[PDB]
Amino acid sequence: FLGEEDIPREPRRIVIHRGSTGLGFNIIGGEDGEGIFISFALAGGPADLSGELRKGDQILSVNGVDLRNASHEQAAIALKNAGQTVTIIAQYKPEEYSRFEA
Repeated sequence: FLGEEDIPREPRRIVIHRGSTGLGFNIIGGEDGEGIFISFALAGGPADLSGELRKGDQILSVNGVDLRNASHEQAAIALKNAGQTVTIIAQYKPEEYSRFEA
């Protein structure tokens, strides 16, 4: 899509239960959707058990709509109206999320 570089872990859509009950997981971002990524997983949640998503992973798109430039709250809007299932793309990005945790 762009070129050849580090980070072999390619993006993949993870299956999650009805977003309505997707509270187990959290979302963190900045302004003007500078970069929204997964915050942390809560054990017992639907996305935690059904999905293998964890802290550090980056979100590219949800249920279709891309959240690459979606604000912090803007992302929640997509998850809220997720429905029965929301396809979220995950990709190894410890440095990207590391920006938040300092």
